[PDB]
Amino acid sequence: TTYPVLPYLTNAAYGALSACSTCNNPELNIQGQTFGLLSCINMPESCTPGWTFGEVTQLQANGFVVSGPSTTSGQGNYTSPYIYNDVTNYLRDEKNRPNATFRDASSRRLAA
Amino acid sequence: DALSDGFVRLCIDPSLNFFGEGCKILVEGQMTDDGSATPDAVTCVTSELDIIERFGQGSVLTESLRKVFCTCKSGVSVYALPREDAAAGVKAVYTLTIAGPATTDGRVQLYMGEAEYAVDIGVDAGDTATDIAAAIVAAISPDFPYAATAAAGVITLTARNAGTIGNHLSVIYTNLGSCTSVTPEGVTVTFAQTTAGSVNPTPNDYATVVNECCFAVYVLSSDDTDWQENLRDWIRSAWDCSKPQCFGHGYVFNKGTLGQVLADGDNSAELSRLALPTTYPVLPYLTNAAYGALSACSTCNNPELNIQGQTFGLLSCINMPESCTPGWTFGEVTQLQANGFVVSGPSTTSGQGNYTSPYIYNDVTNYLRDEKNRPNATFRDASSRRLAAATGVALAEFLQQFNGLAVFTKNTNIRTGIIGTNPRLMLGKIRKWAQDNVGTLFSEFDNINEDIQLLTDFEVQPKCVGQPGIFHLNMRYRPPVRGARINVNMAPALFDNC
Amino acid sequence: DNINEDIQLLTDFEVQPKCVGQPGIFHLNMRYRPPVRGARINVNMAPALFDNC
Amino acid sequence: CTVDVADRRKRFWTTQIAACGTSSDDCGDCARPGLQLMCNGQGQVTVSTDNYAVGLALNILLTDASKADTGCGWTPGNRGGFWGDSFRSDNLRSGSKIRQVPTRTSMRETVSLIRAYALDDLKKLVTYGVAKSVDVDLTYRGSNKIDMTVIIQGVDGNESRVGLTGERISNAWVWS
Amino acid sequence: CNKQNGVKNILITFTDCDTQEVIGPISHEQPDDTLPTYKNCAWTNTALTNGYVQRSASNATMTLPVVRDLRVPLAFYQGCAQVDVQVEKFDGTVMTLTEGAVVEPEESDGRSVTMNIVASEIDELLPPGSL
Repeated sequence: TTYPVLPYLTNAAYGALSACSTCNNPELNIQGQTFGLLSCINMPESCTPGWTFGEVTQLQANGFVVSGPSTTSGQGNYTSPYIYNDVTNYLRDEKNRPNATFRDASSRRLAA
Repeated sequence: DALSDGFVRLCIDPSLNFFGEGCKILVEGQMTDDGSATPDAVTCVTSELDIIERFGQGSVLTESLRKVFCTCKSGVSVYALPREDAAAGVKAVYTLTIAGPATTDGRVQLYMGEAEYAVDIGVDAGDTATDIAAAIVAAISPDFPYAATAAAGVITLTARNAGTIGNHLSVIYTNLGSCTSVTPEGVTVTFAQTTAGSVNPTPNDYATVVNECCFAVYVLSSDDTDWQENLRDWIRSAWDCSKPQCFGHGYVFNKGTLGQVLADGDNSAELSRLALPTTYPVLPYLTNAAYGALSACSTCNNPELNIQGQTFGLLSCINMPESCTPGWTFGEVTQLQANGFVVSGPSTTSGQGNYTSPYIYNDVTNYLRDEKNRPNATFRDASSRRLAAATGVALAEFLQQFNGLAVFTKNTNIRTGIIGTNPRLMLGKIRKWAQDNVGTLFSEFDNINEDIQLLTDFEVQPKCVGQPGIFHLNMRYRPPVRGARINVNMAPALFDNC
Repeated sequence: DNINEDIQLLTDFEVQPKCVGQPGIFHLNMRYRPPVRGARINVNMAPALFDNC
Repeated sequence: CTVDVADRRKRFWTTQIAACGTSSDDCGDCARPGLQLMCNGQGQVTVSTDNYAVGLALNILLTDASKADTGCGWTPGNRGGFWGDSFRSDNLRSGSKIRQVPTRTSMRETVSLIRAYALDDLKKLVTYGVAKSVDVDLTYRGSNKIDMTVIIQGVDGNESRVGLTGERISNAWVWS
Repeated sequence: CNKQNGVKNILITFTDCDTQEVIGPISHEQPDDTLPTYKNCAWTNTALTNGYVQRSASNATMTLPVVRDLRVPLAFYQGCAQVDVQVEKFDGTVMTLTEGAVVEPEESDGRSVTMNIVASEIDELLPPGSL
């Protein structure tokens, strides 16, 4: 709720990254400090990181992409956000059963 | 610049302090109402020139900060957490009675708190006690944590902060009842302690103030055991297995007689109690903050350095006059060493009077028993804790090359051209990293064959419950050992024979 | 930057549509950068009063 | 008498980082150093005199030294340096030469060259007797970006340690 | 099985010298039946007289005959790049070696290379159970 950056900016940055780094390599997940780094988005530093870890794992469970900071440097300067768990919103299968065949997006690009 | 000549173009970073910003130290304490800082909110302190206007003049925190700055000028960035005074706090009041009139000239010297707040005035013959007291109050340092007033030769020192932190001044070192070569003949003093301490702030809100903002050294400038237990609970939560860690360590003190000190301690493995005798000259939070800041700013990149000894564990910003009795008697010193209590003693043997400087022995944590009540010594040394943190960060940073790497279990036959690996190869690489850091992070080993285990999730969880890609790295290590225990058996031999 | 995909030499027989190319004609695509000069150093000067060898 | 323990030596004006404020140019934010004016209660401004060692390091890095003799020559007015070096007695030059690197391909070699030049120029801090172990940590290759954090190791104004290998810096009164 | 003397896996990680780009760990395959050979002890002895020994200093050595990967330049297998090697035999032993240095290059037709790698120390894994 207290996200500083305008939402559509980080959404479009994530979308472009995932399209300019995977289309020739449809196996790597947009994830981690090196790959899933949204360098064009800059947030101010802060110690209270929006989603508390409980909310973080709760969202990871219900097929949602979560984003955090990448430096948490107290109060010195801007920091770029960073995504965890490049997944899709595929909780349960078509019948009703839970399964993770289409959980992460790289499985989707790989199936295609 | 356009007027420039060459092509190499330097762009100086806006400001200095770069090499710090990785050693944050949080100093916590009370502040007066003069200050302009918002209470109950961590805020950094850059320099020493603006602590009086931010945290009030002569407060408790305004001097903890001063000792943290005096200890080491650079290398760390300090963050003050001011705490407002309690609602029903009653300031502790001391009375100091002076009796004259003087008959011969001389100097009057007093030592309240530490050496920075010492006072020294000149006294002529025929002066009345009222004039002596007026001069004393006119020369008392304004930063002294006691508002001083005078009336008819009686001086009243009222604690600037309401709470039990006003009851730790009971040993003033005068110059008036002796034969020193400067001695107003006919002047005597008396120490009174008329009023007493009060109720203390018990915030317990660390989660909201600082939650994911990791620090390195927490310093507490209060003696209320419940506040220390809240700080211990915070630092212990910071070392959990649930959320990603913000490793830290806290520095508190515990002043009183031997039984009281042994009673204030527990198995808190995250803190470092500082046992102080009943008659300590220095105000306790001052030496506590000096030790905390020295520990915080010498062990930034050297996490194995033990802060104990006359060189590495000296508190240079503290100056005490010696005493008849050595505070803690040797028996009590050993009793305190045993129950994980830090002890500080004077460095030089200088004799009564004769300023000195305390240093620290046994830089140890208050950890003596383990889980399931089985005694240990793993986290006794305060360096073992810092090395545990550093080992964790370094191992987790090394293991990053396996992120997204193709893993081949159940066939362990990576084809020609694939960039994969299998658990045996990962275990080999990790085991080499481990026996590579022997001497900087670990001791030699005991049996590296079964100390380090790498299992795949498919063989830990019950059948058809594991997930692909998950692993399990179980490691068992010992921090680098130091010293020995040689046993001499000296024996002469008059007879000879070769 | 990557000389493997910077220099391309294709034949006219595989650029034009089918039954449109001519024998002998080539197509050389090169992407280059003139020599770079200077740097952009970022100084981060900071003193250190404490000492721990 | 006993009061003595405080040197009567004072410090003159010192150049300071970001004294004149940053200068955004869409590539980043520079510092634009200069002289800091400290105000008083009643008018009466005064130049600041803090951070002496960093002041010398800025005076050294941000001033061009003499160029090397080439067959091409230099314009009479472009050959760098300071004429005031004709009068000093320590037999040295004034300034640095980081901006005189013979640029070349394979930016790793350029990084090593700039390291050598910066370290040779900053050693004058130790030679003057103001620091003891100045050192640089120039490490990057990027496209052209480079980070060059500098550490200026100092002392205090009272010899508090006995039995050192070296010899107290000659100007430990600036506090380094 | 665990009764077959032979090499099962060969992982090589190349580090470019002038760009520090890490490549790998690519698997690899043998050109013929000759196996890679090892030597771990750093100090090497030499006989002196009636029963004594003169001790010299040396490197942890490895000889690796491998088939060049068509995606990696040939010069990477001849001393123009840093290498990290990891060989796993069929009986469970795993020899890892990091920060190697191809010490003696030799002409190769373009397919089969014989790398002579020297390092500070070689690590050995010794199938479960060992004295």
